[PDB]
Amino acid sequence: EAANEAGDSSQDEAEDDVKQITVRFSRPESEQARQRRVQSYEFLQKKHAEE
Amino acid sequence: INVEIKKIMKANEKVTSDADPMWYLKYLNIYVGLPDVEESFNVTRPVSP
Amino acid sequence: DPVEIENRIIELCHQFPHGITDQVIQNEMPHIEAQQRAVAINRLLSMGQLDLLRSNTGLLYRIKDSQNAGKMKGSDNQEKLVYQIIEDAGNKGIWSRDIRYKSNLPLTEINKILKNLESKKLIKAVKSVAASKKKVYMLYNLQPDRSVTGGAWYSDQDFESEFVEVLNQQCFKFLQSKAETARESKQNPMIQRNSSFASSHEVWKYICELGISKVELSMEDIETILNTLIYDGKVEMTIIAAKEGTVGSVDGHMKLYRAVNPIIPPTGLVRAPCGLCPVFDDCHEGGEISPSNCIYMTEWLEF
Ligand code: SF4
Repeated sequence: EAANEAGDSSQDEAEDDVKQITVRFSRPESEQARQRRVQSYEFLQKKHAEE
Repeated sequence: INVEIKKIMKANEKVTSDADPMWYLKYLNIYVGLPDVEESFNVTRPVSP
Repeated sequence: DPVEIENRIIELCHQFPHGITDQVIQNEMPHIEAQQRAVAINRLLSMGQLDLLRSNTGLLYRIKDSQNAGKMKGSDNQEKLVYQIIEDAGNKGIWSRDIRYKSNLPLTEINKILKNLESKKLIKAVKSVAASKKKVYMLYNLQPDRSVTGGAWYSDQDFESEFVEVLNQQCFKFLQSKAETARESKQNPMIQRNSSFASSHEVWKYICELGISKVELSMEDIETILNTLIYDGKVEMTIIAAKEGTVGSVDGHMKLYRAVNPIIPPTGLVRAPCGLCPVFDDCHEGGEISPSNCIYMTEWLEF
């Protein structure tokens, strides 16, 4: 579908989609939110996949 | 008054604010004591029902 | 040794502050396979000493800004973890409360950091002209945006009504004089209308010659003033086709302004007090507010 979106025009101009430096603040996470992330399914699945 | 209140306090024993970490208020033990009256100026006195 | 590869890439990033491509690393260190270079880059990103740029030439790796330091008291990590979104906001600035929410830190934490950063000339705090609430913070080198602060009209967070009034008066007088001269010329209606027309660049040059105020007025500033005069119903603008000339502002188009008379005199409705009465809704035949005892007609007939 992304390819189809890009295929609207037969020739696509070289996009000036330079990835602006969106280096995000490593926000100090509230301990409640850190516990929520630890208990999140994605975190457990990533930990399983680490092995 | 002999068991449940201690369980409730243990559930909420530590309270702290997000602002200024390393500051906390920790409950250790809770007592209800004997019935008393606050009529006496900053002094308690045993009172019958 | 991957540690040696990481150190060499760090040295290369030091040599090129603008960032290095994979080609530069490969040319500098040719005996190392591409997989080892990719692993080293990934580790360097994992510990956060590098940032990735996507340019039209490909991927660039740049060292994270740590040498540029304004708040070294405490930790360099939080110093850069404030300067980072300070730079991200950039020319538009950022309010202190917004900074606190973006850095997820208490007010005192960011307070000390902001004072220290301003001490080492890393961030400049300017007063928000658009909504005078809090002081926005920008990079010291970055030029402040004319929208978020400053502007030829705003002087110390104050709109200049006198300045815009004088600008309107002078521009309208110039346009009216030009139209009067064009009418008196009576050489030919086409030439009369064309000479009555005044270019935005021409009136801007005339205003600069007048030099009423010290602040430099750009061409689009006078264009906005003339647009306000248009909205006042006193001047008329037409966009004509001119490929290039002394103006050269809009591609193939130039805006010509001429003072124009109003369509009609004031209507008959406003010549009666009831047409201008503010309590017209409450006016009634028999009541407190009645035309028989109306004060407005009393003053109007007495006058
Ligand atoms: S009669 Fe007097 S109050 Fe009523 S609309 Fe006319 S001016 Fe206004």
